[PDB]
Formats: sequence, structure tokens, C-alpha cells
Amino acid sequence: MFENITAAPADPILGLADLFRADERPGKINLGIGVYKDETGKTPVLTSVKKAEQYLLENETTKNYLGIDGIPEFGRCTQELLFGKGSALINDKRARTAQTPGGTGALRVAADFLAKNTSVKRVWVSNPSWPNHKSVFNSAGLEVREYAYYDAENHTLDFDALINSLNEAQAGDVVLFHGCCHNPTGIDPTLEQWQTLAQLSVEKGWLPLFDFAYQGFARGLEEDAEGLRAFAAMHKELIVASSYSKNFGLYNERVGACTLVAADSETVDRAFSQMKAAIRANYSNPPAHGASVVATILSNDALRAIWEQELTDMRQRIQRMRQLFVNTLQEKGANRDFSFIIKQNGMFSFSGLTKEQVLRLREEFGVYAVASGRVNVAGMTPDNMAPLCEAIVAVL
Amino acid sequence: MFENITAAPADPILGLADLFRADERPGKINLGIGVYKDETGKTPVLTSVKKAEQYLLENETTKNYLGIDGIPEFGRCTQELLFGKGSALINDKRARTAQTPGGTGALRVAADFLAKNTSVKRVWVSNPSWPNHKSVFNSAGLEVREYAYYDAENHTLDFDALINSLNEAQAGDVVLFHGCCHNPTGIDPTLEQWQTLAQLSVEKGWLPLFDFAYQGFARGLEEDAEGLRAFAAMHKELIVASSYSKNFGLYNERVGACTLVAADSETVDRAFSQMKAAIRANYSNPPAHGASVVATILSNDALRAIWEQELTDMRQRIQRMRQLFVNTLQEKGANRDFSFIIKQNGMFSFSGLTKEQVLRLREEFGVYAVASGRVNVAGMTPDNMAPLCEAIVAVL
Ligand SMILES: *Cc1c(COP(=O)(O)O)cnc(C)c1O
Ligand SMILES: *Cc1c(COP(=O)(O)O)cnc(C)c1O
Repeated sequence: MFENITAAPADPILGLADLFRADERPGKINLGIGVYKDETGKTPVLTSVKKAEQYLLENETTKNYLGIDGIPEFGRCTQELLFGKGSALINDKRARTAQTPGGTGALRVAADFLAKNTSVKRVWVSNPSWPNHKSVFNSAGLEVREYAYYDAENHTLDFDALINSLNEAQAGDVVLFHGCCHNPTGIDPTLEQWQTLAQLSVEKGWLPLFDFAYQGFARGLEEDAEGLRAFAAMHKELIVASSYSKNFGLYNERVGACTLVAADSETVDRAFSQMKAAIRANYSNPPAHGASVVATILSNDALRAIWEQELTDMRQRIQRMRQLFVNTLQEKGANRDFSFIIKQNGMFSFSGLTKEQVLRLREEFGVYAVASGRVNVAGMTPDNMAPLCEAIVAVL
Repeated sequence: MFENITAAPADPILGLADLFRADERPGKINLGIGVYKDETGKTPVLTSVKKAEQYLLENETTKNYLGIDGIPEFGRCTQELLFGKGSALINDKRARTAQTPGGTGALRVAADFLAKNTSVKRVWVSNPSWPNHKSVFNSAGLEVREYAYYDAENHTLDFDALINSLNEAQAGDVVLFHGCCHNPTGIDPTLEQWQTLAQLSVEKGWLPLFDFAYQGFARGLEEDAEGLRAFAAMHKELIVASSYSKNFGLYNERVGACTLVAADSETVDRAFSQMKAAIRANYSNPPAHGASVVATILSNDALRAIWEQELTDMRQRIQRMRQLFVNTLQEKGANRDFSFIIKQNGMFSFSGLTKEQVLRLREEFGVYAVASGRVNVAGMTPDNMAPLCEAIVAVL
């Protein structure tokens, strides 16, 4: 019987999508998007992945089931990407990877594993964080507490407020860290802050969980991983949920991984069998296409070279738009100090607009941003930059 | 901390897989498989789906996210397949479909929806049923009770034992029905038994849940759906979890659907928004490739004609192997009455071997079957039929 079923709440970002595509004005700019767009305003499929897909089409002979944890080459390629090509974690075989449906699937199977096999009751998420983090852990019945993160005034990482909230977390509490390109703020810990965090975590008995969705968008693939690697040098156990949605432009093929690391090569196998049991009772075994694309790009040097170039071009495009935004706002002129945008990493940052200012942006100018003032920098193109900055200067 | 984590139990069928592929004898036959195989012993990718994939490769311009419920054409094609091309359910818009990662994903999001939004506490599953049914519902915290189904003696549907167990189910309990090709037995209700079941269900207040994984393997696409359609004529609400894994040979692309039907066009939307919320907290939005393949085959008549022929050829191959098995056992000769195999539908049936007899099959003859005596008829080829029947006659 379903007549007393309460409609689910209006989706905190998709509402803007539907609202946007009902405006009769092409001067309208949607900076609320969440996905990368190139200078043309389009989300292309990469050249390297169309090459990989022609290859798969020429060479696949069966669509028979992958094992629960997916394609093995995909697994070894992702823990080399994560941990570095000769890491002790990999040589001692203390990491196991399950291929999952995107980074969100990786977080739900991590959550289900934890809820069914360990005694964790709370996951600490930054304030702010990606909003679907609360939903994911709560559906497995983990409670979500949040730690201080953002300084709204200097638009930076309030590190002392952050370590001071974390002293409320007990041993065996899970603390979620964004690997790089913190969503929504774009502020990430410096390597020195990652190390003190790696060290305080070990002392206090935090189980670290990295949400690593943007490898390659802050600085480069290896550099973006130095934070996770600092925890991994120091921790016997950790979980990283990574996603290939954004750095391979493979969003809708759902390709991600859930890597479990344990003290040794044998407790990780014992724990991984239950992670596998958690996957079997959810979607059974993972979608092969997008993970086969990633595995064949990364293991083929000609293809990986091309991918790498397509990714530093996406990274550079975003860094150019953060730069063009800050001084185009300084040509259109307002009491501002939007330069903090040049310090933030990846596609998102809080613009510092009030909810009323984003409201007259949507309403009076057709500039759509998320009510928190979060803007997706990749929705800026050299051509739409000047109408955007005008609209913004006119509401400040 | 993971050192007290108990290893998950040895997988009830995959153990045979690993055991099989460690035999030095190519006379070895694995009838434990679960996937379809053709006369060559191979699980090919269909011609229609390689054609659909060349088309997608030529024509996709983005991998941007599908909406939570997936591609809309895939949704309308599956509820026409399920309900018939002009069904009142479709014209009154009382059905909504979410594209899911396989039929197992469709069952976990049905389970999560139910556990979070309704007051169901128990799901009735046949005894026997597909073993991952218990796991799926239990991970959402629904308890699984089982109803009588199989008569081990006459190898048939013990219908009176079945309606007599079901009288233990209260109103608002969920009762799971296999749409056709009951796994593991291959015995399905006749249309007359579906109708009395449709009628008793409505009286008693059962929420019916169809697990519909084998459309097209018993009789034809339309005929295989007449059981579900009889419930759907009579019910205001029902859920069907369907899978395209087997009838499209798309196993590892994870393509399935979860269809929710409610009294009207507006309570189904209200309920569907929460089903959507249950998807967002699990894998976010579904894998596009395999569902794009199904949607383009089914909406293109030249491609659908080809698919249809490839599916009646898979159906016919299985019906020929059930027939060749029964009289090859009657040429090799033993006190048998294996003719019940000719009455069962789809790829599986219980052979009626004891667990000790399947054990000396694996051990002494290299014939691998599941310990319950379940055999996958599609693992029989005209060439391996005679060694198989010999091994079997020699253990009876
Ligand atoms: C995009 C994102 C994810 C995962 O996305 P998928 O589409 O599920 O791969 C996880 N965490 C954060 C912070 C993200 O921004
Ligand atoms: C195969 C099967 C499913 C679903 O399989 P997926 O691979 O997840 O599509 C569901 N129920 C039964 C009875 C099955 O045999």
C-alpha cells in the first residue's frame, strides 16, 4: 500500500537543472552543473575513450559476468594510480580493490561493509561536504557527524577549527577526507596539514576513508595523491572510494573503485570477502564497459599518453577560468577580493554570494548558481565570462 | 580495525567454478554455470548487440550522467515488454520504471524502498528460490520467510502446499513470484494457477513482487508475461524487478529495471520519488551502455527482429537439450523417468540426483553440477551429451 508515501524532497541541485532548461534567454549561464564542460559548453567523450571503445567493440567476445570485484587489471591499475607504482602497500599485498558503479557505489559498499562487519556508528564528514555523503552513510545506518572545515571569512581552510572538532571523534569512528579538489570549496590541505592529520589520525584511532573523485584536477595525478599517500604510509587500515567519472569523462558508465587496505595480506583478504558479500547483495557484480575502457587506456601506453594530455587540458582549462574570472571581475569592478578563487582547486568553489544574491542572479540575470553560492568554474567560457561578471558586479 | 573480521562463507555456486577450472581432463563438463552457452560451449555477444554498439560508438557525443531512473526510452520499452503494448497500466500512467544495475540491483532498490518507506517486515520467497534472494532482502533488513513450492517426488509444482503456506502471510507482506522459468526448478504456474494466485493475493493483501529474469526463455516474450499480466489486471500495486542479463546476453553490463505500479498516476509518482532517493544513496544513477544497447535494439525494428530471432534460437537450443537429455538417458538406460525435464522451462532444473551422486559425478567423472542436483541444460551440447548421460547412468 503506497498512498501514504511522502514525496521525497526536492533535489538540492537538480531542481536548478530543471529550472534552468525552461528559460527563453540563451544569455543564461548555468554554473550549477557539477560536470566538466569545454570552451564550447559541451561535455565531450574523450578521444582516448572513443579509441578504447572501438578496441572493445573489435575485441570483446562475451558479455559474461565479471567476478564480484570486477576486472583485475582495472584493480591493479587503480591501486598503482592511488598509491604509486612501487608502493609497499601493493608489494606487500595489503590492498584489495572492488570495481564499483561510480564513486557513489564505492561509498555505499564501503558504508554497508562497515555497518555489517565492524562496530562503526559514526562517520565524520566536513562541513561543507558533498551533500550525498550524509545520504549514503545514513542509508547503511551510520550516523554522520561533521567537522569544521571552511572559514567563510578568509575563504580558507580553518585548520584549527578542524582539528578541534575532530577531538570529539572517538577511536574507531570513520573520518571522511576528500583526496583533493574538496567539493564544494576547492580548498585542500597542504601536504604539511595532511601529514599532521595523518599523524593525529593514527594517534586517535580514526579509520580514514578517502573520497577521491578528482584525481588529476588539482595539480597532476601523482601530486593529487600525496595526501592519501601520507595517510597510507602511516596507517595499517584505510578505505578509499575513487571515481573515474570526472577524470575520464565517463560519468554515466558508472566507473569507480572501493579499495580496502588492512595490516597484512591476509586480514585484507578476510575483510575483502565480506566487502564482496556486501556487493553480491546489492548489484551482484559491476558494469564492465566503462571499467574496461579505463583498464585498456591505462595499460596501453599510447592510449594513456593521450588520456593524460586530455586531462591536463581539462585541468588547465579550469585554472584559466578561475584566473579569467578573478580579473574579469576586476575589470567590471566591485569591492571584491575574489583572488581566493585562484587558490582553490578543481571545478567548484563557493563564490561568497548570499542566497539572496544567487536568487537575483537566477531571476534577474539568468545566471544559475547553487544557493550556497557554489559555482562550477568549468561552466565559464571565455565568451560568457563578461555577461557573467557583469551580472555579478551588479548584485554585490 | 579489521583483524576480527570473519571471512564470508564459501560462495554456494562459484566454489564449483573455481574447482572446475582446475581439472586436467577436457572430458569435464560444467553444468553448474548459470549463464547460457551455445552448441560450441561459448557465451557469445549477440549480433544485434554488436550492431547496437557500433551505432552507439558512431553516435554518442557525451557520457554525461543519466537521470536517477536512467534512459527514458529504455523505461517505456520495458514496461511495453512487461505489460503489453497497449496496457491500461501504461495508458493510465500508473507504472514508473527505474533502469538499474541488473536484476539484482532492481531487487535491492525495491528492497530498500520497501524497507524505508512502507511497513513491510517479511518477504515470502519460494522454497527453493534463487539463493541470492534471501541475501538481498536481508541486507535491507526485510525478513525472508519461504513458501512451499516444489514437490520433490512428482517433480512438479505442489500447488496445494504452496497456497497452504501462503495462508501464513499477513496483509502487507511481500510475496516474491518468479515471472517464468523458476530458478532453480524450471516449474512455473500454469495460467490458471497464476489467476487463482492473482485472485488469492488481492484477497489476502499480498504486495506481489515479480522477479522476471528470463522473459522469452520459456515460451516467447508475450506468453512469458501472461502470469505477471494476470496479477497486473487485478492489482492496484505491484513491483517487478526484471533483468536483461540473459535474454540479451548482456550479463556484465548490468542492465535491469525496477518497475513500481500504484493505484494511480500520482501516488506512483510520489512513491517513485522515494525509490529515486533510494537509488541516489546507493549508486547515484545507472550504467548507460547496456541499457542504451537494449533501448536501441527494441526501438529499431530491423534490430529488434534480429534480436528476437537470436532469442528464439537460444530458447530452442535449450528445449532441444532438455529433449536430447531425456532420451539419451533412455538410450544409456537406467530406471528413470527423467521426462519431467521436458516439462520444465528455461535453463535450470533439479536433476533429482542426491548430493552424494553429484559428488561422485564431480569426483569420479568430471561432471560438475550444483550439490542440489541443479543442472544448467545450456551446458549440454550434442557432442557432450553422451559422456554426460553415461556418467549419470553409472551413479544412479
Ligand atoms: C562526483 C563525486 C563523487 C562520485 O561520483 P560518481 O558519479 O558516483 O562517480 C564522490 N564524491 C564527491 C566529492 C564527488 O564530487
Ligand atoms: C539471474 C537472476 C536474477 C538477476 O540477474 P542479474 O545478473 O542481476 O540481472 C534475478 N533473479 C533470478 C531468479 C535470476 O536467475
